[PDB]
Amino acid sequence: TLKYICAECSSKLSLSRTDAVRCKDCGHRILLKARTKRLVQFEAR
Amino acid sequence: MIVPVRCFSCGKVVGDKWESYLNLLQEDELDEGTALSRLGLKRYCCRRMILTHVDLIEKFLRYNPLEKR
Amino acid sequence: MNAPDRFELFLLGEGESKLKIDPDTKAPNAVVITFEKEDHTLGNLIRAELLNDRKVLFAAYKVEHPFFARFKLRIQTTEGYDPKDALKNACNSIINKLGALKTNFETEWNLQTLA
Amino acid sequence: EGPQVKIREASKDNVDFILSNVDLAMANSLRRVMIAEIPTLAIDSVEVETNTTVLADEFIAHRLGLIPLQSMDIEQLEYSRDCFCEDHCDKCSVVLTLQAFGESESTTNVYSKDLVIVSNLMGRNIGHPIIQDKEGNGVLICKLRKGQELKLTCVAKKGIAKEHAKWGPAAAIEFEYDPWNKLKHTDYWYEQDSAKEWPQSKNCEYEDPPNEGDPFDYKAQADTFYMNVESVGSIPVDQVVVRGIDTLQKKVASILLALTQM
Ligand SMILES: [Zn+2]
Ligand SMILES: [Zn+2]
Ligand SMILES: [Zn+2]
Repeated sequence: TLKYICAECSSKLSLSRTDAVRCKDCGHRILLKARTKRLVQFEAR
Repeated sequence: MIVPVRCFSCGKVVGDKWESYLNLLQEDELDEGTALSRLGLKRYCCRRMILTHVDLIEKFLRYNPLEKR
Repeated sequence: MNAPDRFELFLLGEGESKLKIDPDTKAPNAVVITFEKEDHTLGNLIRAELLNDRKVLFAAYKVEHPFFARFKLRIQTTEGYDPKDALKNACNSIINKLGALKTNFETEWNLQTLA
Repeated sequence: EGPQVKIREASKDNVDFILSNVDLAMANSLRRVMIAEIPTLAIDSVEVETNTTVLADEFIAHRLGLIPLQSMDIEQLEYSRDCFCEDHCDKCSVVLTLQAFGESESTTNVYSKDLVIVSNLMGRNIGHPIIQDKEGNGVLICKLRKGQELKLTCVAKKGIAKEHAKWGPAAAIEFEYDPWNKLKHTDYWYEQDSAKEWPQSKNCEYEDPPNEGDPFDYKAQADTFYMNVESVGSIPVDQVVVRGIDTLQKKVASILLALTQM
């Protein structure tokens, strides 16, 4: 499923729509979505 | 935040002189002017580029990484 | 947002040429040449080399607006002397002087040993 | 015959010389071309694969664009605009890669020596980041706490300082003429005495001081310009001057070609 990261643990999680948004390792309720896999282009100017 | 790569006014590369500057200030106990002169910064544009820099990245490095691998 | 692309300072756009010449009606035997994608670097040099010419009665240039990289150059010569010919002579003189300077600087640099 | 040059000092990055028997317009045009018109290589595009640092992606992209790169053989490279590839190829670009990881408990410094050329340089002498200090580490691109990672790929094209100052190889260019003000091109602001209050330039030793009794010379023109050209490091300073002269000559030749063709 979609990947998230615990705000405290930094552990990686995979959560579905019905999953409660918590960190399995520590129970923190704040999660940050993972970086996109599509390449990002930046002009160096 | 972190030392600029080039002097804003003239464009001299000063991003490779930050560590040498700090080493001169700390290890050799030189005052700022002599260290700046030693590094080759003669125009006061470059001298203000290196002299007035505030290295905030150190503070940023104290917080634990958000995405830790 | 409204900033123009920087390459518009030196790249000719679609449907425009480097030079355009318009006859001038204020004075006889005079032309105004618009240089596109150029600035003071070329205009001042060309104008001065024109003013070194003895058969050029009038030579001036102006950049009407800093926003746009173009400049106008007015040339008026004596009767029987085409201003285009004056421009050609000025350009040829500039090229010859720059070639001589390049040769001299190369020779002077080769004479060095501490570099 | 023509403009005469006599160079006082030569170094790896500075050349101090005198340019005599030349017009003021020609010297100024050469100075401007050296500042703005010389082609050079610099990082133009950045693909960021991973950035867990404390700096923003475009922050690091901007810093990378400002890294000086070897541009000795830049004339053998093409402009990306007039290359027949789709986005970038080997005939018009140099591909570098930065890959740093924070495996040490102390801060790990990401320098410009860590940049690795991945494209095939085809024997050219372009692309290598310029290293100047004695330690061998180039520009300090970034810093990494333990566990932080930075993976990215740079594409470097050739450009000129007009498009962006990151392509400027010239740094500062000292330019002076008539140190004694014999041409009276300036009116010296003063309180009590102009001569005492205005420090003499170092070039005053190379000209005869005025006699203080002679009349003003209204026929003398401006020549004998003292010029000091510095190099960022992308190309040797002598090559900076030579390529500036070549670029100005090319501009004038293009004017002639357009005039003839029309
Ligand atoms: Zn957790
Ligand atoms: Zn500076
Ligand atoms: Zn290509």
